[PDB]
Amino acid sequence: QPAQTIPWGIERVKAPSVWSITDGSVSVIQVAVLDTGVDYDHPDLAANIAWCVSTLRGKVSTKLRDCADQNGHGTHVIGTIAALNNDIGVVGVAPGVQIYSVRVLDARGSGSYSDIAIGIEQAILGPDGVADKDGDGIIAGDPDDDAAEVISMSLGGPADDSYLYDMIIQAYNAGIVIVAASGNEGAPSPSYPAAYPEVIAVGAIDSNDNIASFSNRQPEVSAPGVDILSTYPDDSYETLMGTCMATPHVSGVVALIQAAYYQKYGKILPVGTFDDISKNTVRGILHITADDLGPTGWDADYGYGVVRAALAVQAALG
Amino acid sequence: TIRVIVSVDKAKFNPHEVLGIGGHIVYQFKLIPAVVVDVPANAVGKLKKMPGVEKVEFDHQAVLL
Ligand SMILES: [Ca+2]
Ligand SMILES: [Ca+2]
Ligand SMILES: [Ca+2]
Ligand SMILES: [Ca+2]
Ligand SMILES: [Ca+2]
Ligand SMILES: [Ca+2]
Ligand SMILES: [Ca+2]
Ligand SMILES: [Zn+2]
Ligand SMILES: [Zn+2]
Ligand SMILES: [Zn+2]
Repeated sequence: QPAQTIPWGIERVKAPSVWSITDGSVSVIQVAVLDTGVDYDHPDLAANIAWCVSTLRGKVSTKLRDCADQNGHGTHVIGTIAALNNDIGVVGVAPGVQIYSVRVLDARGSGSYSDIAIGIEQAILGPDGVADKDGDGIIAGDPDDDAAEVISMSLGGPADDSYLYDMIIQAYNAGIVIVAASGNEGAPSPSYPAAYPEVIAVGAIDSNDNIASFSNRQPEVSAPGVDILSTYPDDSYETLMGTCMATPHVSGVVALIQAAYYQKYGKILPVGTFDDISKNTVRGILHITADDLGPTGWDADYGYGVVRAALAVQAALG
Repeated sequence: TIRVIVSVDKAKFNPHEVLGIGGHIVYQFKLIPAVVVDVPANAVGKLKKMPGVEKVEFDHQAVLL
């Protein structure tokens, strides 16, 4: 195992200075990552993996051979969110946050809509199989439920108006922040599910704050997505680029906001809207504390700008 | 068999009737009124026709971004 380094993107989103307040290890907070699975025993991830599940072929399974990452994409994304702050490897945006690895994609990154919908449902139900155990209508942010507070989606496709979108809406309504990559084609707009108003579309910047040429335009926010070092199978590390590497930086930032807010107030913030410019919702706080790059205000390259955990948390707690 | 996702009116749909047309239930969603079913491609008409069945979606491929 290599000595720990802090990847540049972790510093760019202003995560490390938040860790004296919270590293995300507030017990009610989980981040569900719907992706290719996880290297569940990776030494720089294992302690943060709260649930390792697969919904492949419509069967909910925690068997290790079903849930283990065969691609590497899920492992890398999970690492950016939650690699442990210790003596090895890398360190996540929220290096103390619990992770649900929900494998919805096979070795080749292929899956079916039904398995993705079941994966979203699993993130809401949590390991107990029940969305709202005490029936109070509080799901995300309820310490007596086990629902995830953030869902990080590594999918791209055309518009859906079916049971799948219905499931995304249920997650939003449960108070869960949903995050997805704008896409990697340099196209004029975000792919789905990033394009839904319930979901934060994330674009990619390089280390000089240039928008990446591959980053699909009109995102909601942007984040480090070029030359991103993170965990990779087997107990290893890899450097990748993509709006999909930008996405976990934002998920990690959301986890820090909700962990710090809950730690202070015993509740979480409402998710909010793409339009939001108040301090009263997660997305509001993300938008107003983002580094406004490019033309003043929201623009087609950067969205609201580059997310910043230090400023976001300060806003949330003040 | 093909895999489909059925939107249902829970007040009228009878899931036990699925077996008769040669299908089986794969997963019943807890949070939306839908069920994934495997059904021979040719009972799809019979399925669409069953009481409480509102919509029949084919399963579609998702791809990693
Ligand atoms: Ca939770
Ligand atoms: Ca580490
Ligand atoms: Ca639950
Ligand atoms: Ca509850
Ligand atoms: Ca409760
Ligand atoms: Ca391993
Ligand atoms: Ca701007
Ligand atoms: Zn079957
Ligand atoms: Zn369809
Ligand atoms: Zn990707």
